[PDB]
Amino acid sequence: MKNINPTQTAAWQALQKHFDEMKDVTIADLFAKDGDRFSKFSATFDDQMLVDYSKNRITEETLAKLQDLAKECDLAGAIKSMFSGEKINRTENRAVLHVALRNRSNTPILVDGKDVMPEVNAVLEKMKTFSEAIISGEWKGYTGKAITDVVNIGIGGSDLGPYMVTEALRPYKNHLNMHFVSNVDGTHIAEVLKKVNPETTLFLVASKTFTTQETMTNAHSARDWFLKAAGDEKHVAKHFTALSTNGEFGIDTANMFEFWDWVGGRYSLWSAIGLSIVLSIGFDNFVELLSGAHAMDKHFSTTPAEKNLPVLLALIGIWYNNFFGAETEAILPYDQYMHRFAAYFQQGNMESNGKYVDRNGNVVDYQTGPIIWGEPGTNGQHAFYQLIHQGTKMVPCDFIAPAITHNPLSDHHQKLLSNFFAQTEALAFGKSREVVEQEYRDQGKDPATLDYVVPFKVFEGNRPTNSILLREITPFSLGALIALYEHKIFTQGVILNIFTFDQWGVELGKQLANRILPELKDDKEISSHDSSTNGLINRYKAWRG
Amino acid sequence: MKNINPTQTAAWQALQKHFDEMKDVTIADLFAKDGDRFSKFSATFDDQMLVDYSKNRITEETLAKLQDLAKECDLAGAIKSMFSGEKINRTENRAVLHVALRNRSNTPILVDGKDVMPEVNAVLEKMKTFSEAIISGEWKGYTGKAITDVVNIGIGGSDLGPYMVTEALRPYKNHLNMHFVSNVDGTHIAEVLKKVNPETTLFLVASKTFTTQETMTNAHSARDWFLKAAGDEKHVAKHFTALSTNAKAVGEFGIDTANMFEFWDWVGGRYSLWSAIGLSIVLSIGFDNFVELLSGAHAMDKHFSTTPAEKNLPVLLALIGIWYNNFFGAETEAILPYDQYMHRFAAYFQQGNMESNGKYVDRNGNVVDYQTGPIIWGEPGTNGQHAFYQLIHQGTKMVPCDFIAPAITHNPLSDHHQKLLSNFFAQTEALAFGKSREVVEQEYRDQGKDPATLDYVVPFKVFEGNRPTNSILLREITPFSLGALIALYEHKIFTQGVILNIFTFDQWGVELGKQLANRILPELKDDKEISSHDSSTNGLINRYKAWRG
Repeated sequence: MKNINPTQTAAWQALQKHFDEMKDVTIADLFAKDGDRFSKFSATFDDQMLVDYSKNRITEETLAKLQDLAKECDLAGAIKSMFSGEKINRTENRAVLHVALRNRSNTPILVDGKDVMPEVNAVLEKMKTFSEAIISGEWKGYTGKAITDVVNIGIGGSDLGPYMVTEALRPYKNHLNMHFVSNVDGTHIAEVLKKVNPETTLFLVASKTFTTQETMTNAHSARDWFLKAAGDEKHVAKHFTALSTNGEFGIDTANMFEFWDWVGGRYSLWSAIGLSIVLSIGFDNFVELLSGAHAMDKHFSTTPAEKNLPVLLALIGIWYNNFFGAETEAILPYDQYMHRFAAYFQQGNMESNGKYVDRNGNVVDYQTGPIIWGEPGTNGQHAFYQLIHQGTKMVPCDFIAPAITHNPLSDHHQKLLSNFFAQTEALAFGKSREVVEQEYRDQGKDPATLDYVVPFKVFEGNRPTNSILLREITPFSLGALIALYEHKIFTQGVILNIFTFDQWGVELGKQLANRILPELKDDKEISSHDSSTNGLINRYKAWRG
Repeated sequence: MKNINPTQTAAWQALQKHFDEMKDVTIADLFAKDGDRFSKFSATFDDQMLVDYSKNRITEETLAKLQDLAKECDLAGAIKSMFSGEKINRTENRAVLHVALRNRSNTPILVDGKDVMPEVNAVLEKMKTFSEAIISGEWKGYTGKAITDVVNIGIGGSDLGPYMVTEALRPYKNHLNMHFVSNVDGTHIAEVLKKVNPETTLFLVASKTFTTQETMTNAHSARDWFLKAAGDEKHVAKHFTALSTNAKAVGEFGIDTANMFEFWDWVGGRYSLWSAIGLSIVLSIGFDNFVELLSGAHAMDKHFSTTPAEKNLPVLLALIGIWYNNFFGAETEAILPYDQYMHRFAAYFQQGNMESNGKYVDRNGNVVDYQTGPIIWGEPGTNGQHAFYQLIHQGTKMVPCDFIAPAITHNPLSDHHQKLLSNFFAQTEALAFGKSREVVEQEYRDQGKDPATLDYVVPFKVFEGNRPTNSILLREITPFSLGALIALYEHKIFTQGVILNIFTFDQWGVELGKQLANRILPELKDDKEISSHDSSTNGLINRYKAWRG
């Protein structure tokens, strides 16, 4: 696929001059000029997800020039290269096919001359029939009891998605109690072990590689704990399954749910790694989750760029990331269930596009991926919005909300939504000194005596947002929402000329921690490192317990 | 206190020029030129909290110039003003005295000529008595049973502190099951109410005005569920208390105003866990431990108020942060505790830091033309490491990180802790020093491979390092050590506020959102098409009416 340096193109030069003309233009002005602005800068996916990008510092012209850049970088070809199984993960020489995982239409997708769909579909059928055995109570523990608790053990890609989605979709859950263990910090597994009974608990050891130190440390601790009660290791097979590839660990071959190298960790909840999702909400809802991503995959691969939502959001993201130079993006779902959605995308986005060497192997001199953060509304709202309204850093926000709650109480939801609508309105348009002063007059006060407070109550506004309204958070709509960002992330990586699907940047810390661990196993003064590392290691030895 | 524009000082200018000479200097060279660097760029608080700021892009000279800036801005006077009860919160005309809340020494602190310590101590003695009656099972619910569950209902400062701290200190907890509700999203309260029994559940409604919309919406949904079981509002007093000063509203709710625990307007929300607002902390870990939390904050208070600037940890961190915020222009700071129990620590400081210094008008009423508060984020190690560290090591944004870890775990388990800590050590080492292309090529050669045939990968394995960090090693996370750690950051935030010439203790930026949502709520009730706002607010509101059922 093409490896075009976006900064050296004519479209980039044109975006540069446009930015100079645009940089002080105001969102309030853009709305003042065009009364139908919302209808020109919004679109709806599948009659259920409205994406309103109208409160942005953009004109029809900005989008056109940004579309010129996507075309110059051959975005259309990159998309076709991904969906068809071309081996675009060049540093690892791999296909990138999380789209095959949810390919409900079952069109063949080839890797090394072979259709991947039959194996994709076999693992799924296996997850269905396994989940039925667990959920129905047909599958029994070692003392002949039904499973009540399922404990996922994994880190990164094997943890954030399954945790995020089972939380997001609690309204769809069955009776099984779900736990997600990931930190090597012992408190994580210890806090779980003390709540669960060895005879009714199912562990899933999730790990692309099955070598990860954290996951295997945790899996071994769970194994040990289990055996302290069960006594005999023949019982392990009723209580442990694997989500990976590697068996002497003690897991029945038949208990191994496989996935493939062309499945990135941070794009893996759709595969065998999603079993904890299947066990929590059942196989049908999992398939609904797959179906939603699929419909969004279809939208992305067949919709013309001007009406293509992943592209539009990607392009708007680039305008701020690369022309305004904002470092961050906030993701703010007005939905407590979705309290882990921002966190998931910290890996989805930052591990994909947090890169500095281009597809041609050259260090870049322009910005790559942004820093993703956020908490759900209204929680985030009462923590850190002060800075978003009145700080000195521009933070583009995505506000997300369902029209329908799963927990309707009094007027909670209308109160929740009123903030959803109000915050973006506030961010865009602000509140001038004259309005501030007029409020003080309406109280019979003379604002001239209030210079100590008045200037601090002014909101400059002009702060951009997207708003995403869905009918309701369903497995299907959530599936669609996740993939929407997956493909924004894709689109940004193609344009920024980087490799969105590898992650060599995690290596050095693992290798450095590898050298350090053995040094902790004696009572000796360490001096093989720089003076800081030495200092900290030696103080630890002096203070440890 | 003084309101000096930092950008107009000789110190600011000497820093600008120093940065022009420093901007390309690497941490590797800083460490190679002086083997004693660690010892010159680190200090320990109270024989228990080592703060290592050596892996930073700083020299002795950088620190001298940053100190010069704090002097020119009268940091010392500002500190004396806060601690003495001067009304430094000028936009609201208030004192700023969270230091009084934990002032164990009981030296008088006067506001409007009156010592605040008596009232402070009186609320604490009342929290003590109440907590003992709850914890001991002496206080019975409407059916005569001891309490088993405590649900806190609050937003922002009434939620983040209590929750963060009860989590961080779970090893010190008693038998009480704690719950924290804050979102106006009905899910939040609903998920709690389905897991608790009305006869053994105690609610804490945390809200100074006792009119806060989210909190009172939640409190009222709880009252409703409670009465649907109890059948009589006379039992409210056994199951609801208030952290508030509005006696009229509290009493009307059905709560015995004897169980109104109060605080004062010189207690900011985002500094309120040390007050009445921390009742749930007292209930979860006991009054003894809460007092240890207090004493740890007080020891840090003494440190901040009495240590020379050159060894004053909140000041040093604050200055270093300013070097990156204002001279490097980094937008963010990550707080990364290698401790699962502290998983809400970073989130806590998104408020404490960002609502504090996320400001754009200086203390003289003039709009700033320089950077103020940074954006705070983070997840506990090792989780964040497998999520976002790729961008911190290999992205194009510089992210100063504070790595934090205890040397003792409360959950010892084979070699789990040693592994945890090996990551804590290794990550800052990796970020400071990196890994050259030469080293990468040598690794292949030693495999007997020809790195010339490996162009498709070699360039991508190079770590250019020179990414700064602080490392905070504690003996152990205790109520005391945690009290001091929270206070360290509170005073870092103060120092930055002072220097940056802004108002650290107000939050006028929250008002607009609130007035616009107030206008919008009644419009959500009918089926009328809405056209009272901009086209987009209208469009979203109307789509919502089409889709809501």
